[PDB]
Amino acid sequence: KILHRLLQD
Amino acid sequence: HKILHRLLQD
Amino acid sequence: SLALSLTADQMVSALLDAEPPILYSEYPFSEASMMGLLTNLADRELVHMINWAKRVPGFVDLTLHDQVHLLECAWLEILMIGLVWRSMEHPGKLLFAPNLLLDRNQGKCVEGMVEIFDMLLATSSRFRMMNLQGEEFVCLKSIILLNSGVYTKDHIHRVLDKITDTLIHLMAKAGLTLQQQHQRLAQLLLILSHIRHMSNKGMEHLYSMKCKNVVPLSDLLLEMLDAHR
Amino acid sequence: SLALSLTADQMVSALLDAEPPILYSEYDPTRPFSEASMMGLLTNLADRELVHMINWAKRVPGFVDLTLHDQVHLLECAWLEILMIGLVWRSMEHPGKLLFAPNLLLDRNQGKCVEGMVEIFDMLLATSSRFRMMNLQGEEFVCLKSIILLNSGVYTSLEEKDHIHRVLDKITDTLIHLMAKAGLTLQQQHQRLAQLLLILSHIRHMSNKGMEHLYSMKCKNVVPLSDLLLEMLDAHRL
Repeated sequence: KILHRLLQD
Repeated sequence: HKILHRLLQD
Repeated sequence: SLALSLTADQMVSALLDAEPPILYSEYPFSEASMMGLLTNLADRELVHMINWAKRVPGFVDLTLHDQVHLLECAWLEILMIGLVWRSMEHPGKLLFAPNLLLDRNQGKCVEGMVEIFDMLLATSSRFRMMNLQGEEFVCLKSIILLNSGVYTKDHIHRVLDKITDTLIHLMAKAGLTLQQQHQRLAQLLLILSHIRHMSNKGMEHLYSMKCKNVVPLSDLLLEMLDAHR
Repeated sequence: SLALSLTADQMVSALLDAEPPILYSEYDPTRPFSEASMMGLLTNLADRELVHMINWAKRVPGFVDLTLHDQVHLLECAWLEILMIGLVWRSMEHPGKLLFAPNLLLDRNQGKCVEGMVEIFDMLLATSSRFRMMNLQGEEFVCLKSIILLNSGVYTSLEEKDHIHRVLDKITDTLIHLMAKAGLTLQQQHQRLAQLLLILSHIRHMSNKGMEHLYSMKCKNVVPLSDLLLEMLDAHRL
């Protein structure tokens, strides 16, 4: 999940 | 042709 | 235009008096029979909605073609906000007609209807926790009629400002503080964004039921649906 | 929670400070246009804007207080709305044209190069003209954009929707504070506030239509859409 990854940064 | 036309004039 | 010279109380009375009646459905459920009951109900409600629209102050002042456009863009929104209003005192259920009250399990009888069902239930629960008054509801329903099709106009915007005045006039009448008035005004109008979203999802669903040729759609209901394609 | 303790001016200051940059497209005015290439330019731009929008969302007051799955959901539901209100905002001083990028200014005849676009194009132009007639302010714009992020997915054990509604109320207080600061009477404030939030209903409508158009372009498999754009698009098909 790309959005989850970028949000998690 | 539009039934909605008729109901708005009745 | 006669609508702009109305007072706030005259505006409330005019909208309350124009409220269409609550209709009944035909006296377990498949997907084709449940869809038929709802499209039959929606077809008969549209006849009363058009006569309700004529009695919304300022709507007669528009040309015939502008009236057609405003109703074509907003008819499903108006049906939906009517459904969530009369479903308020039935938490977790949708009161389509007094003899047609459905829960989430009934939504799964037809595909692609689970999501729209839960959205309608959520909007109804939101109205319930906000203690939406009937005077506020009739203002919101008129706003949908005049706003949803306004871009797609100066007189309409003056009437829209008039209804905003009426909404504020109702809240200050109920004792709400100045800050509570504009906060409640914002909350109510933000619901209209989601009613728009539900209507667009519902319009795609009706189109697939037309294409699946599963249930008989009336010519009027088909022309309203056709106006969105 | 620091978001519920911010004054109106502090709310405006944080939102203005969090604004994302205006990006450029890869448009070459000597390369001839193909409907697939114009789509590629616009979807490339939207993909690069999405990275900035994610980090702009982190800087919206109250957004961090939500769970990671709630943040994912709100952005999935609202990303095209936020792109659209940003488009019509920077297009305000360009009547009859849409400023997708400072080097990509399209008018009506170039939207019909791609099918089904004309209606979305016209609604974007009408929203921009409406903002221009209202003399929408940047402080009002940043308030409206934050409302879309918090409100567009607040419906679709954990009563954290309650906290979102508290932040939304604070932004409504901020909008009213601005309008009073601009000399508007009390009646003018409620009216302008209503006028602004009614626009959001049409931005939702435009996003719903724009999502259907984007999905059709994916199925026609003619324009390269980034993996992030697929997952954001996949979040509305599901």
